[PDB]
This record gives sequence, structure tokens and C-alpha cells, in this order.
Amino acid sequence: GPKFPRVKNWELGSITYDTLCAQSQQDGPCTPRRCLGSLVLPPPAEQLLSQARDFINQYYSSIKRSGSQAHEERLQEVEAEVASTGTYHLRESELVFGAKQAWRNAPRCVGRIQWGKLQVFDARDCSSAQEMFTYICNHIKYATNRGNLRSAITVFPQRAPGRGDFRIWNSQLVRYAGYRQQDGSVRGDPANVEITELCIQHGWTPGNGRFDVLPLLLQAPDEAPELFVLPPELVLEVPLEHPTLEWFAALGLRWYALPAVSNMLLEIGGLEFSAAPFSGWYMSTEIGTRDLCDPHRYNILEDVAVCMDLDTRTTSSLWKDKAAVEINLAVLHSFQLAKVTIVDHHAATVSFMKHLDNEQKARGGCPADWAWIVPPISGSLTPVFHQEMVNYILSPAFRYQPDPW
Amino acid sequence: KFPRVKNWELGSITYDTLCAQSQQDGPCTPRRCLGSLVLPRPPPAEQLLSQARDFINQYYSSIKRSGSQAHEERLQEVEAEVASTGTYHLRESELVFGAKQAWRNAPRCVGRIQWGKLQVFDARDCSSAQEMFTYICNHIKYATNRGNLRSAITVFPQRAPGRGDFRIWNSQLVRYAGYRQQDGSVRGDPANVEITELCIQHGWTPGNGRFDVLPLLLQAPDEAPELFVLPPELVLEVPLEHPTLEWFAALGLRWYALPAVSNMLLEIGGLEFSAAPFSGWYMSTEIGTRDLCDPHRYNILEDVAVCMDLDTRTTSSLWKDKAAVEINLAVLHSFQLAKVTIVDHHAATVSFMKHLDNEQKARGGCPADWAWIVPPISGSLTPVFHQEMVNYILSPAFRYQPDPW
Ligand code: HEM
Ligand code: HEM
Ligand SMILES: N=C(NCCC[C@H](N)C(=O)N[C@H]1CN[C@H](C(N)=O)C1)N[N+](=O)[O-]
Ligand SMILES: N=C(NCCC[C@H](N)C(=O)N[C@H]1CN[C@H](C(N)=O)C1)N[N+](=O)[O-]
Ligand SMILES: C[C@H](O)[C@H](O)[C@H]1CNc2nc(N)[nH]c(=O)c2N1
Ligand SMILES: C[C@H](O)[C@H](O)[C@H]1CNc2nc(N)[nH]c(=O)c2N1
Ligand SMILES: [Zn+2]
Repeated sequence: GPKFPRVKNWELGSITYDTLCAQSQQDGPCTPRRCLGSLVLPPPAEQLLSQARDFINQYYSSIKRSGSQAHEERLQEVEAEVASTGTYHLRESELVFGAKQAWRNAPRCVGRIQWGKLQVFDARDCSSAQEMFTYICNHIKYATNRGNLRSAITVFPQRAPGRGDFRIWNSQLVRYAGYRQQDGSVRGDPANVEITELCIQHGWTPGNGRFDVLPLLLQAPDEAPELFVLPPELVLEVPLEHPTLEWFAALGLRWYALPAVSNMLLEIGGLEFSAAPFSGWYMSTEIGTRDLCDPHRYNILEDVAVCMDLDTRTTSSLWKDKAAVEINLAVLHSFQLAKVTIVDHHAATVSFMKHLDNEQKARGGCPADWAWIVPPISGSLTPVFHQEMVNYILSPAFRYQPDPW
Repeated sequence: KFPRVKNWELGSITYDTLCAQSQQDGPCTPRRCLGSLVLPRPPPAEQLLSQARDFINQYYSSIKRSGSQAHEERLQEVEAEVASTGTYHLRESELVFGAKQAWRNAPRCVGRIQWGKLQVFDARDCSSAQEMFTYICNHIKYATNRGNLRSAITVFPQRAPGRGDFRIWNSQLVRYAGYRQQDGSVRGDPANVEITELCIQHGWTPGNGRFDVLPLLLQAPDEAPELFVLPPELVLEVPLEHPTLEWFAALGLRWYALPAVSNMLLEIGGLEFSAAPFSGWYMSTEIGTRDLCDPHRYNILEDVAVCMDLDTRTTSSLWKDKAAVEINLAVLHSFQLAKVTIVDHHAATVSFMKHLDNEQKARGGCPADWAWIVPPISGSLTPVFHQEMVNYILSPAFRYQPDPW
């Protein structure tokens, strides 16, 4: 049949072929000898120019003016800018197109049905840590919108030759502190012990709770990072309660409303935006299963199982499974009660299947990372578990980058 | 070169050096990962001879007599047979070592900690479908052992040039019939409609129940398959009930005790055994989650949810998750009550992590398919979810093969 990967849905028996992978210009980690699909982690005017031309071609194709006079003029304008300056700059409309395409192209994101609705904030005129903080606060206010969350990304100046990078040191705009204890344990979020100590080293006076919002460490080019505390009024949080287990509220658990990844690099046409925080809204399992139940995170499974009086002495009682379902239900219930946007894993995966169908028609495929798209609880109860997926790298893209310290 | 493998829950790292022994290519390439696909899209004497030498070498190393006199002689015998006849035959001890190694090498099996304990039945002297049936009956009795299941494999004659294969048409030795009804609905197991129809077409008088055990369609070389009904007393079944929901037993559900894949090909030293049924014992999620809850299988989720009087109006009530957990609990409870061997997914995954460590020390790694090792429910609540894995093909191996019709 067709000389492209054949992809099957085992629940429905349907088949599609992915032709979009032909547009990939970057290799992944796999080879015919071994699959590394489950691993978490993966300028010369010569390569920059090829990447820029490819992106300009993508942009002109998107506005249906491929091969037009304007297309050819833009291409020559980029070559001349690179020729004399070693780099180039994107037009406003090109940046918007690029950021939306990077989201659309993200294999690990199950929320891509929303890709065309992204609000892109242009902050390429930023020149200091203080101004970065103002842009970030504005992003947070706009995105949170008192609970009716709106997808958004704020783009700071791109990396420049011979000049330091703009960087947000925090992994997310909102994260809880993790305090290493005398006995070696951690009060708060164990995932954030390093960033927490860095904040302390930079003058932050730490709290002592389990849910203390961390300050931001913002770095303008060639300067030590500066510390900024987020005004509490801007950080929306949701106290957690359960619809039928009245004692759940007594555990004093809570989570923040805005998921805002802030340490990824946005690559568009060879240009690199080292600081471009983006945010959408939470899928409930992110909080209920991973943040609260991972053994290396808050690890609350046993505490909740004990309150439910389950037999935590043996695996066959499925106490972990029962407690996790209740915790996830509490997260959903609590956000709904607080009128804060959130999506359950069944609804998110159903919407992602719709996205796959949309993209099959629009582009001939959709890069997706099965291990990340299938939720952490109830995997086979969702439609995505039964859908084969092809994973490849397309640009524009969001990519991991080394920590700045 | 060697892939770095990390466990994100513990922070530990290992390097897989075993993948270097892989001689057969998988589906991925640097351009795209197809790790989530279920199925892949006389032989030259020289190739066969190299596969045979490698295998004989593996065997003599296993009994610590590498380079010995017996080793050299055996190598000479295989060479002589292939040179004169184009093929060769394994000695029984080699067949036993080879079957255990194929299990040990199976990337999709989470039960490999048991690999060294396997009863191997040599059925290579079988010359008719009737004889196949006797060996299959003895396999089932031995493996079932009145509920104290014992791992076993029965090996029928290898494939030979220009001659039809010995084949078992059924996908497993014990499976429930699936009957197409007028309205296109199915009574029984939808996954088995095709084989059920073949059995009828070959003279089976069908039942009309939801749990009717299918007869076996056995095929000797170049002859039509013959039908054999399994003596009811040999097929141990477990009636499903719930420890606290009295009405569950009323659903009239049941499952068989013995999982016994019968359509895979066993490859050892270049030789291929097209009929080599194997069996261990079930991991509870196979029955509770996939067989009973898959939408395209018995699909009982909604019925159970309604019996539990859950709110099936919206996905946000997590009714699917709550029902799934209770069904899995019923399976565990029922098998333990019937005194039939079964392992829950927590215990199985914990044992698989021990197996990974044992193999890292023994061979420098372990091929594993992450999407298949992580259980269909409660994925992140198990240790394997947080463990990076490397997938590759080692030989001896179990492989898929085309359906015989
Ligand atoms: C609108 C709602 C959205 C939802 C529900 C959603 C949901 C998700 C989920 C569940 C993941 C996996 C996160 C994890 O397990 O760590 C993910 C990853 C990701 N999302 Fe989305 N997403 C949304 C919006 C966005 C937006 C606005 C962007 C970018 C403009 C985006 C870009 C990404 C990227 C790049 C990743 C991978 C991050 C990583 O590798 O850690 N998502 N998303
Ligand atoms: C001792 C009990 C064992 C347990 C608990 C166990 C468990 C499993 C599970 C849960 C799977 C995935 C099945 C699926 O989702 O379809 C599997 C696959 C597999 N197991 Fe094991 N297994 C056991 C014994 C065996 C034995 C004795 C052999 C062979 C000698 C074996 C060979 C395989 C192979 C080749 C696969 C992949 C089958 C496929 O691709 O459909 N297993 N096993
Ligand atoms: N819904 C999300 N999710 C992504 C951010 C939240 C996610 N649950 C998280 O905490 N991400 C961290 C932990 N794991 C990622 C990694 N690669 O290590 C980063 N984003 N969005 O824009 O709407
Ligand atoms: N526990 C197992 N499990 C494997 C066989 C049972 C499994 N639940 C099953 O029904 N397998 C079918 C459906 N999926 C596989 C495939 N590749 O299509 C075959 N094996 N064993 O020997 O102990
Ligand atoms: C080792 C394994 O790749 C790792 O635990 C992955 C699996 N799937 C995931 N899926 C999502 N969405 N998020 C994660 O952090 C992970 N972690
Ligand atoms: C499409 C996807 O590969 C498919 O549904 C896989 C996922 N993981 C699985 N894992 C196991 N153990 N068994 C299966 O049948 C599957 N099916
Ligand atoms: Zn791969």
C-alpha cells in the first residue's frame, strides 16, 4: 500500500496513513536497532538560513501566497538580514503563526484541539528583569481571567549572538516550595527543592508550609537573576474537597489554577526564544494523579487510603487504585465548585481524538507521543489507549533547554 | 552508543549494553518512532548457519562449557546438516534452553521474573491433528494443575521448506465464542467472531451463550483443519463475584483460568516453530480491564456503573474509573476464592522491577516495551511507569505470524 506509516485504531478498526512525517527535518532518538520512545529527555548562517527559508515557506503557504512576489521578497529580506547581521527578526504575524504551530506540533500535548485559539503576547521589546516581571504578571492576569482560563504565551527577546539569554529560572510561573528537612524528608513539593534553595540563596525569606508559592527568579541578559514575589491576589488557588467524603476538606490540600510552563525554548525558523512562558488549563490527572500521588511528589495515597479505612497492607485490595480515583474526583469537584476551568481525562482524550481526525484532513497526520498522551490512571478506559500514534519532530517547536545555573 | 536509562521515581541510572546483541530491526527510524504500533507493517544457508552458530554458542555458554569439546562437535554437526540438507534439528536440551530464552527476551511480557521456571513439552514427533490434540490436552491438564498454575510450553514440529506448517488456528487454547446477531450486535466475545464462524463452517454445532468455550481447529501440514472439542472437565473456569457488592455475582460473569497464547511463532537458532502454545497465569487487569471493560470486548462498564448507581451522565463523575476498579477487585477476589493462581498489577509490576535489576546484573539490560508493560489502569501508581525502557529484538524470540486462513 502507501509508502508511509500505516496507523490503526484498534477499538474502531479504522486505518490512516501518516504523510506529515515527511516534513520532519530533525531526527528523534530511535533507530531500527532499538526504540527509545519511552525516554523523557532527548549559529552558522548556513543552517540558520535553511531553517529560516523553511519557516518563511511555511508561513506563506499558511496564508496561501506561496511563490508570490511578497513571499520571494520576504525570503530575500531574510537572507540579506542574516548576511549582514548574522541573524534576522520575525514580523509580528509570523511570530503569532510560529507560536501556534509550535503548540500544534507538540507531540506530548493532549490539549491541542485548542491550538488555533492561543493569545500570543509579543514582549520582544523587553529590556530588564523588572519589565519581564510586569509582562509575566500581565500574562498571569489575562490567562487566569478569574477562573475562566484562556490559553496564552508571552514571547521575550530571542537569543542573540554575543549576548546573554533572557531566562525565567522557575520551571513554571506558579510552583510550591520544597523545603529539605533535618531528617532528610521534604515539606512541600519535593520536585522544587533545588529552585527553592536557589531562591533562598538569592535573598528570599522562605515560608514553612506545604503550599508556599515560590517567587520568580528572572534573568535579563548578562545579569544575575533578580527575585520577584508574585502578589497573592494574582495567584488563584483551589482548596480541595470531596463531594461525598466530608473529611477530605480537612486534609488541607490545595492546588493552583494556572499551569504555566516557563523553562522551555520556543524555536521558530532557526531563531530561539529562551524565555516564552505559555499556559492553558489543567487536565485533572496532572494534579490528582501525578502532583499529589507520585511517590516522589506529595505522595498522599497512603494518607488518603487510611482515611478511607482501606487495607493498605496488601496490594490485592487495590487500595492505591481506590484512593487515587477519589483524589482525582476531589480535584475535579473542587475546581468545578470554584468555577476554575479544568478538563477530566475522559473529556480531554475524546477531544484529542477529534484533533487527530482534524489534523489527518488538514495535514496528513499528527505527531503524538503515546506514553504521554495516554493518561496516568484509567489508560485503557480512554479512546487514545487504543490508537496507534507516530512520533516525529516538526518545527516550529518547543524544546527542553539546560537549566541556566 | 549505549542508551542511558533512568528511573524518575528513584533517580537511578543504568546503561543498556545488551541492545548491542540485537540482530533484527524494529519499526522505528531516526525520522519517526512507531513504538506504539501493535503489529509490524529454504532460507539462505549462510544466514541460517550464522543464526544456528550464535544459538549453539549461547547454549554452551549457558551450561558453562563454551569452547569445550562438546561445543566444537555440536557446531560441526549443525554445519554438516545445513550444508547437506539446508536445515537442522535441535537436541531437546537446546530446545528447552531456547524456549526459556525466548520468554526471557519477550519485550511485552511483565511476568518475566518467572522465566527460569518453564515446563517444556517436546511435541516435535507429532504427525497428525489428532496427535496435536492429545498433546494440547496434556498441556492444559499440566498447566492448570487444579488451579495451582504452572508455566508451560508445548513445541510442535518446526517449519520445513516447501511444506505446509503445523498450526493451531485459535489465538488461545481457551477462548469464548462470539456470535453475530441479526442487528449486528454480538453475543459473547466480539474479538472471537471470525474464529467462531470458522469453527461453525468446519462443522461445529454452536451454542448461544455469552461464555461458550470454543473448540480447537488444529492443522497438520497441507491438510484442512480438524475440529476437537475440549473436555469440559479440563477447562477450569472462575465464576466472578465481588467481596462486598452482593449483586455482582448476578451479572453471571466468569472467565477461564488459563491464558494460553497459541498463534505465535517461536524462533530458535534460525528454526521456526509455527505451533508452540504457551501458558503462565493471568495478571488481573487482563481480565478485569481489557477483556471485560474494552468497548470492543464484553463492554460491561456501564452495566456495572448503573448497578453501583453511579452518575453516568457526565465523565467528570469518574464513573468509568470507579466501575473499572470494582471489576478488577471482583476478578482478584474471585480467583483467590476459587484458589486459582492470579497476580494483581501492583505485585506483577513490582516483580518486573526486580527482574530488570536481575537482568541488568546478568546481561547488562533487558528489552521491554513500555506501552505494554505499564498496566491499563492505574499506570503511574505502579513503579514501571517511572522507569525508562529500551525495546529491541533479541533471538530466541516469540514473533507474530499470519493467520492460517
Ligand atoms: C488549553 C489547554 C491545554 C491542556 C489541557 C494541555 C494539556 C497538556 C498535558 C496533560 C500535557 C502533559 C503535561 C505533563 O504530563 O507534564 C501537556 C504538555 C505540553 N503542552 Fe499542553 N495543554 C494545553 C495547552 C497548552 C498550550 C497553550 C501550549 C503551548 C502554547 C501547550 C504546549 C505543551 C507542550 C510543549 C507540552 C510538553 C511539555 C513537557 O514536555 O514537559 N499546551 N499539555
Ligand atoms: C507466569 C505468568 C506470566 C504472567 C503473569 C505473564 C503476563 C503477561 C502479560 C500481562 C502480557 C501482556 C498480555 C496482553 O496484554 O495481551 C504478556 C505477554 C507475553 N507473555 Fe507473558 N506472562 C506470564 C507467562 C508467560 C510465559 C510462560 C511465556 C512464554 C513461555 C510468556 C510469553 C509472553 C509473550 C511472548 C508475550 C507477548 C504476547 C503478545 O505479543 O500478544 N508469558 N505476559
Ligand atoms: N496543562 C499543562 N500542562 C503542562 C504543565 C503542567 C505539568 N503537569 C507539569 O507539572 N510539568 C512539569 C513536570 N514534568 C515536565 C517535565 N518534562 O519534566 C515539566 N499546560 N498547559 O499549558 O495547559
Ligand atoms: N498472562 C498472559 N497473557 C497473554 C495472553 C492473554 C492476553 N490477555 C490476551 O488476550 N492476548 C491476545 C489479545 N492481544 C494479544 C495481541 N497481540 O493481539 C493477543 N500470558 N501467559 O502465558 O500467562
Ligand atoms: C519513564 C516514562 O517515560 C515517564 O515516567 C513518562 C511517561 N508518561 C508521561 N506522560 C505524561 N503526560 N507526563 C509525564 O511526566 C510522563 N512521564
Ligand atoms: C495502540 C496501542 O499500542 C495498543 O492499544 C496497545 C497498548 N498497550 C497494550 N499493553 C498490553 N499489555 N496489551 C495490549 O493489548 C496493549 N495494546
Ligand atoms: Zn521508537
